[PDB]
Amino acid sequence: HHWGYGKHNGPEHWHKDFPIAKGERQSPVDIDTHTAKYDPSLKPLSVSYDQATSLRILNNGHAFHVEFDDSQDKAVLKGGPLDGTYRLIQFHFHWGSLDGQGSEHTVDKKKYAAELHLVHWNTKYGDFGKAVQQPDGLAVLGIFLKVGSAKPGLQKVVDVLDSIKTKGKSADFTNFDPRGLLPESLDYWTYPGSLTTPPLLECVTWIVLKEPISVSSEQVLKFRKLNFNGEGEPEELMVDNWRPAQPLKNRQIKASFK
Ligand SMILES: [Zn+2]
Repeated sequence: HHWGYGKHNGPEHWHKDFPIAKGERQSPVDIDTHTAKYDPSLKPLSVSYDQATSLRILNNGHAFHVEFDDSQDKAVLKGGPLDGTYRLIQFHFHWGSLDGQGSEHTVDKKKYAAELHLVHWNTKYGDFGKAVQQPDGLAVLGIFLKVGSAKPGLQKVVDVLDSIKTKGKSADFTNFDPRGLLPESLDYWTYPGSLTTPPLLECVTWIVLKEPISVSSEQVLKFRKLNFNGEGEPEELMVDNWRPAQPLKNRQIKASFK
């Protein structure tokens, strides 16, 4: 028995094992576009993914993660509200059982079909493990997905999902370019928050892009064929692996655009 997204172990139950779930800077949150403050001092984001080296894709029972080689500054995020260099370690998604839900963050209460999270850690801390224990340890880039036209750059990911259907399965996933998942504009909102899955540590500087990317119904449908369970167990479809919006509390959301 452990945390999950079911009726008996879902987000509403997480606080029992992870008290920080009721903390002061929990994520996700609803982004009120009219209350967000334009900050002229916010620098443009600098995304350098030209040398990215993907290694593997795996189903960890909560979602599927694409892992990268983070032993050198191959794929990094700089600028914006960040101080220093952050290395990309993995990316994963959050999606729903229907196109009307799936994203973790919401914009003026609007929910998207899914949300992509590109996780980076502050190189000043040496490794991911040390970084999650710091208030400025991680930088997660959040991108919304809406259903419409297909996204060619996402197809390589959808085609390998069959090989990692159940919890615990992993497969080689080399030469994947994450640049094909980015929208045209890099305008964003930013706030101090946390990881949206246990341990729910409050070590993240969220950077949520304003422009969503479009994916086809067929592409998101394949996400929904994954399983929460491991092989040889009752099939439980991996859907609605998202945490509901949390109280903003004493926090301000800043925007890089007016
Ligand atoms: Zn996530």
